Amino acid sequence: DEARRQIVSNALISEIAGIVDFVAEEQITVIEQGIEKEITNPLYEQSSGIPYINRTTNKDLNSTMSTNASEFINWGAGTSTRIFFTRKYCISTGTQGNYEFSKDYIPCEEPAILSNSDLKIDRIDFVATDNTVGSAIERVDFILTFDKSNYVSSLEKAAEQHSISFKDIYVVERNSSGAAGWRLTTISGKPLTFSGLSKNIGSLDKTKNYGLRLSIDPNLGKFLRADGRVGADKLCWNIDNKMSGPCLAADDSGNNLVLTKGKGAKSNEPGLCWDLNTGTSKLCLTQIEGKDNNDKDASLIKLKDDNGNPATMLANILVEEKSMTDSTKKELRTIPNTIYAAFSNSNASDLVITNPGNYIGNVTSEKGRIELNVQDCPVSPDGNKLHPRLSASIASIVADTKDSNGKYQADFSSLAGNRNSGGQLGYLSGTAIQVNQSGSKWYITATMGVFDPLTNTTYVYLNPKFLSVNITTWCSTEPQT
Amino acid sequence: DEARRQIVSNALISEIAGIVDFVAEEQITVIEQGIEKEITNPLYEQSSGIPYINRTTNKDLNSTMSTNASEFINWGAGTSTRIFFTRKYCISTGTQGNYEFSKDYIPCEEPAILSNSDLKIDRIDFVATDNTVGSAIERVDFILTFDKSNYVSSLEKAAEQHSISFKDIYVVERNSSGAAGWRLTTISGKPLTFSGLSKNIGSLDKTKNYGLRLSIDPNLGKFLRADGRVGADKLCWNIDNKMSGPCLAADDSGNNLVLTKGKGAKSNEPGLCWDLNTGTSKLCLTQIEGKDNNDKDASLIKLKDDNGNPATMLANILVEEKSMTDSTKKELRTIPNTIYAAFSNSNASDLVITNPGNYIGNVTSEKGRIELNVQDCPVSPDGNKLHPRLSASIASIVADTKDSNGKYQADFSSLAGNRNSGGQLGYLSGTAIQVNQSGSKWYITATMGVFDPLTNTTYVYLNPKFLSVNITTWCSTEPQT
Amino acid sequence: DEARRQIVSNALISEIAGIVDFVAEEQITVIEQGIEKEITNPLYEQSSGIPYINRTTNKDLNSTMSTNASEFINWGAGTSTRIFFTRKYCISTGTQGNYEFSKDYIPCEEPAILSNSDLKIDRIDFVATDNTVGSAIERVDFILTFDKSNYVSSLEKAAEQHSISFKDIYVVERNSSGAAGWRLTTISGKPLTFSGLSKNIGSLDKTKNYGLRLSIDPNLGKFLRADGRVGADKLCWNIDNKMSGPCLAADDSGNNLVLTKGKGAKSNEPGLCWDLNTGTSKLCLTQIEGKDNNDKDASLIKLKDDNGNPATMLANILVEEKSMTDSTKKELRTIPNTIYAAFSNSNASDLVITNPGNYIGNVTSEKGRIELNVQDCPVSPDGNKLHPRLSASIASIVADTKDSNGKYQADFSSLAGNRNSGGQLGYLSGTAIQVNQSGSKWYITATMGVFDPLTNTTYVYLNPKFLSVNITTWCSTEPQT
Repeated sequence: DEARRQIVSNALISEIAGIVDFVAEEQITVIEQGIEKEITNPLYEQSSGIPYINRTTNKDLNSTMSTNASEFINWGAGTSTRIFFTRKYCISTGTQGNYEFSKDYIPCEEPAILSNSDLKIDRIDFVATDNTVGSAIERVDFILTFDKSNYVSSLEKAAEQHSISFKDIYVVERNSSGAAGWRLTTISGKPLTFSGLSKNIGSLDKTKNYGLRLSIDPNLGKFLRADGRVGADKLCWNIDNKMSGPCLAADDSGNNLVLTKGKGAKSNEPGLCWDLNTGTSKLCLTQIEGKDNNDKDASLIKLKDDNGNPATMLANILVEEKSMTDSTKKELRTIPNTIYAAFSNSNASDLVITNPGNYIGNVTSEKGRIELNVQDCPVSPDGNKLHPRLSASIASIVADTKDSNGKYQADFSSLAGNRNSGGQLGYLSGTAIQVNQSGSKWYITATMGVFDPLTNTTYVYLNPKFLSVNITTWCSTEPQT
Repeated sequence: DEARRQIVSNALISEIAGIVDFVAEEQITVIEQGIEKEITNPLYEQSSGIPYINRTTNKDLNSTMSTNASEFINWGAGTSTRIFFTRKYCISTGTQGNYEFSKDYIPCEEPAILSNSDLKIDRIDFVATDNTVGSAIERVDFILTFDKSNYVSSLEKAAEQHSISFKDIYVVERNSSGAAGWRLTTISGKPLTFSGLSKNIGSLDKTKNYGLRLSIDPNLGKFLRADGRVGADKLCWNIDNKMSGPCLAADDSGNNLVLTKGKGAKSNEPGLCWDLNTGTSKLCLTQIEGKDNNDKDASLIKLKDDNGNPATMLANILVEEKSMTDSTKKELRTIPNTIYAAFSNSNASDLVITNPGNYIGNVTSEKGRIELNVQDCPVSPDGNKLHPRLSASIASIVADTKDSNGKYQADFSSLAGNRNSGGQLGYLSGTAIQVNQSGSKWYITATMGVFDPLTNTTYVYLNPKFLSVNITTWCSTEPQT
Repeated sequence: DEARRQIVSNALISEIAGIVDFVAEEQITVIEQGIEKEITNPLYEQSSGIPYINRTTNKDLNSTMSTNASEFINWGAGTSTRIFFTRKYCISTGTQGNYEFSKDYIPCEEPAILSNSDLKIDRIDFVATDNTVGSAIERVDFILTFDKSNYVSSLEKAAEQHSISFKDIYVVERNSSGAAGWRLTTISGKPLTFSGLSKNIGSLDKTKNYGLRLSIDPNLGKFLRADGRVGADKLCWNIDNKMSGPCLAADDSGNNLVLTKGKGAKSNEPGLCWDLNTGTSKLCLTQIEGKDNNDKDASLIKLKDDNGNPATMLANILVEEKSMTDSTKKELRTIPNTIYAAFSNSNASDLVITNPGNYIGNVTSEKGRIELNVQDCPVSPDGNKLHPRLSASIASIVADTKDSNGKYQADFSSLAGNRNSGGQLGYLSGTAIQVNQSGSKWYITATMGVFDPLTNTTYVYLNPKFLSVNITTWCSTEPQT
């Protein structure tokens, strides 16, 4: 059953990857007196004891495997070896292991499936680069015992899922059941690699007990590469010769890189910054603490200079909110613009609608109208069509009437001078302000009703200079009238 | 001609860098069954054949060069060697090469200039670190044949443009024209490096054919450095022991770092995030799909929490848009503020302008005026001077008149209580609202015309408490009146 | 005194780290003809002279130390050695050193404290990996002379503050005062490491002069690691095989990562970008030059596409500014929304307030009112409670009166059709518009005063369809009325 073999293989590879990870750290983080401390890996201390100082010397894959139990490392049932590669406080009272690793390289408890699986790790060989005590390790060999090729495929699959690979795979054999009995299987004196196995399966003495030796190069993929072919678990930056700066790491989604504070931060406010190095502050997008509308803990981003003053972003902004009507639909809007403008009819012939009862509005063409180009809306997500919007609010309005010379003196075309001509005022009936649009233009027009008490005459004015408005323009998922 | 030699040198260095890149990848990406797969480089497989398993053993730069064609690799015209270092599908039907590399290390076709240039690669030596089959390679030597010092300068120039350097450069010679004939040129038994060449050019036997051996250390600059002195082509992050997270790489401008999704993303929405790790969501700036105003494909950035709700940025915002007037000029604006305020004249002596025909406005000093500090505008690009802006729109307005006690009861100073005092109302003539500014203050003032029908009296009021406005403030490249 | 010993140890470690940094750069940056140039470190040139080519060959920590002054490097007072590891232009006229390093590995002047401290560097051994001239260096040994264990603790403390560690520490001795006299102290022929020192202090011949040999592995922590355990000083990206792209480095706070332009940038506008790779522009947040409100040099961030057009961010925005009142307090606001709406009373029975003098407003329940859900405010920093805000500005208003059929024809419910029904207009007295709120609702109501000249009748209208408003909604630290 492939499924069964895959589960065994996944557990085997997890063990293998963890042991290799440990070998690949010459400096390790442990807990002493309740705090993290860097120490030399006991593997690489001249004064360490068994099993940390154990080395084999078969640098050539084809050379004789060690037969000496002080050189190879016995593994699995009946051995105590696991305690030296797992945390001291795997149990509350502490094991005989001397190191509280800050992380687990391998689980405290051996994976359950491996307690009686057909394939188990029987022995580990730390191949030394030289003959010194605590020597560097240039290869890690795992001898897997078969409890009597399908497995190689599932092992390779598990390996590729774990960012490791096998330097090679050899067939090994022993005459009995001892860890010291293992030796390379040979064909005419030539050690048998798995690649040569299909061809030579016929001459394989069935009296032997067989196994596989899996070789891992602990330095392969250990370092980040100029060509980018090795992934980073994280990357942290230095300050003053210490790894005290911010860190970047991926979350589980595959989309996000996450910035967190460095150990050197007196405050917890991670920031991504830009610097021109041309004499002014760098600008940072920084995460700071805040509170939500229910006074619950939250955070936000702040764009700031080094004095902590807000800085500027040039961008189109969309804001999303629940519709304030009975709708629970969400709506989008942009930042508005505001324009001050008066209508522009000035003389009686343009201003006065002489038969207002019969008059029909031609807003696209009326004299004195306010006309504007329809804005282009910015990009929106999905899903959500934005409409150009325009509103007009009254800014000044007077019931002007003809003066002695039959002229209208009130004029609101310039906000700074609206009071400058008082006008001859009648009684206001009010104003109707209409906004219309084509595909490309906004049309804003207005009528005003005025009673002239001097002549007892009722007037309707079209687009008068003595009516001005503040025009608001924006884009929204909420449509225009 | 330098220009000619530089072009040859650029092509030579490109070939060299590509071969070295290949050597420096023990694990490579190939295409099999239409998909990318990681395999061991055939250079480092015990079962590979010629030319992948070819090694020389001259680790010392001064030791004898190989004379054995199964050790060195013959290169160039008359050899088939290029097919093993180029893609199988360099031609549609496939070459005899067995590997479809996912990328080209060197071009399918040898650079045209090198077909008959004065300087060509004649032979390549993969110097083995040990005597095993598929041994690691600690040096790559390129023997360049001269078809009869200027070139060394252009070679070094080309090398520096390609992030590689020469471990050393030796003069080599042969008596005839065979690739196996090359040997180190010597001066009194001492192999001649290019640095020693100027001094010893005189004793150089003119009967020989000469060449240069260029040595490259494939591990030099291979890995990213703690001190930052090696550039990254890209950097990708891991998830669960796989290189499945997001990637960062530069675009061609030299200004931009670009974030793209990882192979593990179920969606394509790359994000840069901040995390306080204090119990609430991380915040992400994420790129999502959208549509532009013409319904064409586009994208945008979304600041969101892990529930996908928009999050908050504290910042000054500038928005750019085409002027909605006939101008095609672009304009900038900021986010406005809104303020509710009533004018504040309450009693008759302050309110009534007794000789309105003669009265001249003193807006900087008039009682009841609305006065505000002029805002500071944020930073703007270039190029684009921002002006403080202010507008006022009518929020409530009534034609109040004196009551029995000669008082004005209408009062709009508090929006929540505007209807609370009805007032004794006359007929409205309207209002003129003016906005003025000094360098530091905004002045908002107003006159209102009212006819009192009870006493048949016409009034002009100054800055009345029964006129209120919504004041909008913002900054813009569009100037104030 | 610990404090004294710590200061000596800090200076010793600084010297050590700098020398090791130099050893760890095979390619170095120097200044020649006024510009930065990469060259091979003189340590690794076959043609270099003393002291660069000096090597010892004791690869085994326990093997005999060199006695040859052309192998070890004499250090300190009486030697000239420092000039070869410091900049040529440590003095203006230039030293006899041949290299202007672009950075100082160690200070021009030896740290003052080390001129007569009890512990000094007496000698340095560059342990060669092989027997070639300019060989790579696999270990750097520093022999520290005691001028007659406390120091080991302070040395280790200084080392951990500098991202370096000791491979080991040995006790050494000499019979006299010569740099060539040093040898490993032994106990029964076994070289004495510091770890064994406590046990064996008793048999230590007091006639000798003692010292400590500190061994550093120059490759330990040299490269960035897949597991993220080595910090980066900086990281720069490549373009076209050159380290020409942008760089990231931490500032001194521990919170910030800073992006700066690459050497390949023709402009100085560093950007962080997102790319979907789905056929449209990548989006970049780019830093550009600008000017502040006083026309002083500044910068800002611009969100743009590859054509340089502003792009879109979906987010909640907070803007901070000084209160424009006498307050110097800062205030926060959000981006407003705008809504056009008319009140909705249409027939006389709803519209006319028949006894307006006695009528009390019931705004939560009045017919024709405008009612909206109160918005939720976004997250705010600290510190700063946001309030929902709402204002209303007049958009159209007419003094409508009953027609022949006793109906009111004026209707502003649709902005695009406000002029469509003219109405029968009286004289406007004005309008009082009130805004109130519960915890969950906004209530907007209005009264209008109108005089009907046809019937000489004075009217007060409630929430009339011939009054419309533009409603602005936003959140602010400035409270609502």
